[PDB]
Amino acid sequence: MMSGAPSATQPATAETQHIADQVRSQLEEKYNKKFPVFKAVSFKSQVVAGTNYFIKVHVGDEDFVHLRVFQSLPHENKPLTLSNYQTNKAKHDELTYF
Amino acid sequence: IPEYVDWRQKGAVTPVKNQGSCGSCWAFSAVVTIEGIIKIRTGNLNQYSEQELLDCDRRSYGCNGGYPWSALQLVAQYGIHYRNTYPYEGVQRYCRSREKGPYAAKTDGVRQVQPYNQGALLYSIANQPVSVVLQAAGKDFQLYRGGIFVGPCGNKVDHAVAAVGYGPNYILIKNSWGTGWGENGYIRIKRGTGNSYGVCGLYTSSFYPVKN
Repeated sequence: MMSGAPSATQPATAETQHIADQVRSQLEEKYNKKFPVFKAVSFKSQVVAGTNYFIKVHVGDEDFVHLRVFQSLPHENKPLTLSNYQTNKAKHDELTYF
Repeated sequence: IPEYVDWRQKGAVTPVKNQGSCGSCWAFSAVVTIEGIIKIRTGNLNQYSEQELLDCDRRSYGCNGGYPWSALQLVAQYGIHYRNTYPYEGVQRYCRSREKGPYAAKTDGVRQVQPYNQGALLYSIANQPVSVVLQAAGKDFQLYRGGIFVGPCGNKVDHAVAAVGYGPNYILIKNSWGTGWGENGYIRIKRGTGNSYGVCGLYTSSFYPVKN
């Protein structure tokens, strides 16, 4: 019926953490902040012409950031991109679409 | 109904598009069926605007997902512009129909195929291009590069595409991922398995425009 919505929130795997860690620096360079801790906690996916990942990463103390990461179709062999991020986010803030 | 249908071979199908990183497949799926019924009815093959449905369907959620039925409904209530007039930007903006003058065309309504029914689906595809859904989340789906897809895939359907023809043991689908995916943007998906969801959930949810 409803086509194109992200999945329900799934808890990070090793894949989740690797995808985050790929994009770590791009964040750090856009935010003008170095994150000492960078731990994937949760995710959602959505299927586009590729895959958007929406990732809650524990960065901080009780301090989180949400990531919107673009992964291309395999045949395209483009690197992962940090399309957008959200800052000053909480453990209990819902991963929503942005 | 024939053994084979291919609406491309009857000039009813426009080139393969790319939806990019927006969840606008429902807009895309709808537009293929609009382009198909108008050619079939008028003798003319045009391109109509996916970006207008994206901006303007307020029952759908832009790049965050939405419904082919309500998108087909919008075109039966109001109309649609040409793609050249209201081009795809891959991001939802405000709805700009009114500032693009009159709609290029309109349809009379929408019908729904009887779900979970292969034969029902094939009869409708023998009439015109139909909007169908499948499960596209899987890596094998994404990795598809040709042949008749038998899976694997589940029936957690997440993606609206258009059925533009059939043969003895497939149904031919136009996807919105570019031509560098699959068979130049197409995929032939297995039918006849006795699985009533269809392969990749293919018989879940199917609509077509009515226009004379």
